[PDB]
Amino acid sequence: SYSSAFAQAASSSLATSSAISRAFASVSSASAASSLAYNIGLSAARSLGIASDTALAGALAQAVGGVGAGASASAYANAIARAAGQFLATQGVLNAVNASSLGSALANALSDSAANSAVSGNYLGVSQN
Repeated sequence: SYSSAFAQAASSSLATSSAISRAFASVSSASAASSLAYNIGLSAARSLGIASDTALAGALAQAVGGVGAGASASAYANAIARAAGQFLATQGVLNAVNASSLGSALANALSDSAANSAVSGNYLGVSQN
C-alpha cells in the first residue's frame, strides 16, 4: 500500500503545518477550497516537474471539492495525498525505496505553496488590526 504510506508521511507534515490548516479554514466555499488546491497544486507540480500540471492540480481540486467546505485539515490533506498518491502511483514515482517519505516531500511542496499564499496578502481573509 504505497498510497497509504505516502498519505501517512504527507498527513504527518500536513497535520504539523498550521499554515495548511489556516489555508483550509480561511476559505468558506468548496470552489475557493478547490481553487486554492489548484493554485498550490500547479506550484507543487511545476517544482516536481510534472508534464500535465493542470491535470494533477485538477485532481487536487476534485479531491478537496470531494469533501467540500467546513471540514478538518486531516480530511482535505488525506484527500490531496490520496489524489496526488494515485497520480504518483500511475507515474511509478511511488516505490518500495521510499514511497512513504515522498509523501513528506509532496507535503513540503504544498507547505511552501500555502506559505506562498501570504505573498498575495488578501486570500488569508485579510485584516488591519
